[PDB]
Amino acid sequence: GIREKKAEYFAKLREYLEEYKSLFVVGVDNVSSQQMHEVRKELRGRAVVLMGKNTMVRRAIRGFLSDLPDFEKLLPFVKGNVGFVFTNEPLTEIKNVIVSNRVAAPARAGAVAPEDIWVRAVNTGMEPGKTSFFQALGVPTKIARGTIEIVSDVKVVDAGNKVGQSEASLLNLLNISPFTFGLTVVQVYDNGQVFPSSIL
Amino acid sequence: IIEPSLKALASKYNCDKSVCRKCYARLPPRATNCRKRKCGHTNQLRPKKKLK
Amino acid sequence: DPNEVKYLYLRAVGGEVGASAALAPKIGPLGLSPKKVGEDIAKATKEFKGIKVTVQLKIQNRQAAASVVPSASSLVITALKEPPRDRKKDKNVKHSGNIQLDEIIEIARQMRDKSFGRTLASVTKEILGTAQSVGCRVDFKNPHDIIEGINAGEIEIPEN
Amino acid sequence: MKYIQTEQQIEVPEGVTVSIKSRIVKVVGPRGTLTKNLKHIDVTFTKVNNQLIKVAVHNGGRKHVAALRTVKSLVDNMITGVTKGYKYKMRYVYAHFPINVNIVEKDGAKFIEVRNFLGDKKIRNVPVRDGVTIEFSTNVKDEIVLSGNSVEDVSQNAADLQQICRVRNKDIRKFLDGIYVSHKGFITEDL
RNA sequence: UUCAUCUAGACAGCCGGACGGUGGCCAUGGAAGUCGGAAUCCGCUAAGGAGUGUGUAACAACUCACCGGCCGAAUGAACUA
Ligand SMILES: [Mg+2]
Ligand SMILES: [Zn+2]
Repeated sequence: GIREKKAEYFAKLREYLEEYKSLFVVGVDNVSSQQMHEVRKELRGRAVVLMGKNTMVRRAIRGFLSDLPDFEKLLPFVKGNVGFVFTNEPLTEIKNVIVSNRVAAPARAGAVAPEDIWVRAVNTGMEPGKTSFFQALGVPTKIARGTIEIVSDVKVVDAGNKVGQSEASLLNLLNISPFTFGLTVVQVYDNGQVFPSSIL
Repeated sequence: IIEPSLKALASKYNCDKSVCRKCYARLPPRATNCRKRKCGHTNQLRPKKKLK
Repeated sequence: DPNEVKYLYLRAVGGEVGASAALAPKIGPLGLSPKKVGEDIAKATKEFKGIKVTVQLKIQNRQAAASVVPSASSLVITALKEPPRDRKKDKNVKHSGNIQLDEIIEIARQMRDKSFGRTLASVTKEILGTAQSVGCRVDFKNPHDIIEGINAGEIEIPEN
Repeated sequence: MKYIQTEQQIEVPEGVTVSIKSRIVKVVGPRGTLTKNLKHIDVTFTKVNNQLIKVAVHNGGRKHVAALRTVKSLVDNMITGVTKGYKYKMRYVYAHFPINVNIVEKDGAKFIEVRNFLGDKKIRNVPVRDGVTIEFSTNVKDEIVLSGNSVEDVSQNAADLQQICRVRNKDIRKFLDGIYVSHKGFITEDL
């Protein structure tokens, strides 16, 4: 049934191409089904979010480029877990609606941390024995009657640096949530010329 | 008492295993056949029983 | 801190003197007298006697605040409108009596706000699925038949 | 089925030289030189461009072409052992008795001495295979690290350390005491 | 041998999601996918079973079917002797 299903997907993708004038290439990495549910709910009527397997999308895009050749720039941008948010509305407000959902997880183990960790001086309150993370990573602190208290601000990891297991678990029990998870538009197709999302 | 990290490490070698029905051999957890020829390399395998 | 606010959605048979031996185990730790909760549950679900309906309980300052969760299934049952059942002895009550499209559609209207369904048609399809679970018939048609018809457009659900 | 030709590619980085006489492989890197006898395997090595070796089996059976890939993996292990090295980190797991593990000299033999395992009065001795370095890791509680060029020696000595500390006459699911490899990686980080 | 999957991207591998109506209905004292019987829908969907297993007093928390990310060429099952 792959023939009929993929053909249907190609057809609907075309229809989105014609009606919707512009597009939001989005980095949907680490976006829960529920998270996308509210995001699409917000985008109801306003825009639409279509999802496809990158290779399937690319094959369709070549085929559709056959007649609309304005998409070779789109060809590289279909990489990794990325959703085509089709839009016939103002890109600025579309970008806002995309940005909104940032459900923060504490130091998701392994994933590339997108934020510059500043562990502010705070009474941890967490149990003494678990100092192991602090002690292994240095992180000067003070064990006062079990309840350790971070003495000074420590940058264990940063943005763009995959959290090592140790610090990841450390901020996991420390309940600092840097891993704001929400679809992050990487590029935005604009009526014939894609531009990096940043501007919007 | 052993902390859960070390306990998982030790269970990885002691308990996260398989057992052959015919020859009681201790096999890798995801093994499909027994490695002993005396059982005919049977595929009659079970998970090694978990503690409590 | 009494200011602590804690939500306690629990599905329970309505309008009757609910199981203390089920409700106390939860409120107890929070410092909450079982009886008062019991009055709140019974009064709030009075209409739903013999109708197992979810009821949220807000808790703050060692008090309760009942609010009968408009659960789609229980709303469906109330639409079936069965007078208080002798659930104690009337076990296996096959509550599949018929309902005109009116009530199901209105329930779908009630539930659309949270539901993600882009059309009142879709939300009605959801509630009809709930009725399928119930066994409840809709106007001498299987609720799946109604769902398919609505998809076809023949049962045009008014969008508002 | 006797595949006509099966081939595998061995990538040679910049700082290593591979000299292959008949089936004796001598790999030289920054960390040292390893040598392996592979005369038991009947394969053909051929240099392509001094950064690529091709190892091939002609008209070989199923087992023969399996052992071809085994040889490729062994030479790759040699090259990564002379480039990055190998480190196996073992943690000591104990419920009641801390396991007293240290390095002792007996006639200049470099034995890893184990005492108090399950409270045992026996002294367990693990020889150190030549080329394997032992360091006891600070900032991690009860962790011993075995490092070296040769993965065979490093992992084998770690395996002897693990095997000598097996529990007898007890439910091994409950009596989880022992010395277990918690990490197996390379000495130089993230190369 | 037969049946399937595969450049419209196969199998395995590793990583992401794995929802909402809804604790679906009936029972149990408790049963919220997961002690039982029967119902397997609908929506949001790239996608998720009224659930494949671990688990709880029930929860929860995990895991999988399903779809996704990477690599890019063959692969899986049941059979026959
Ligand atoms: Mg005994
Ligand atoms: Zn066996």
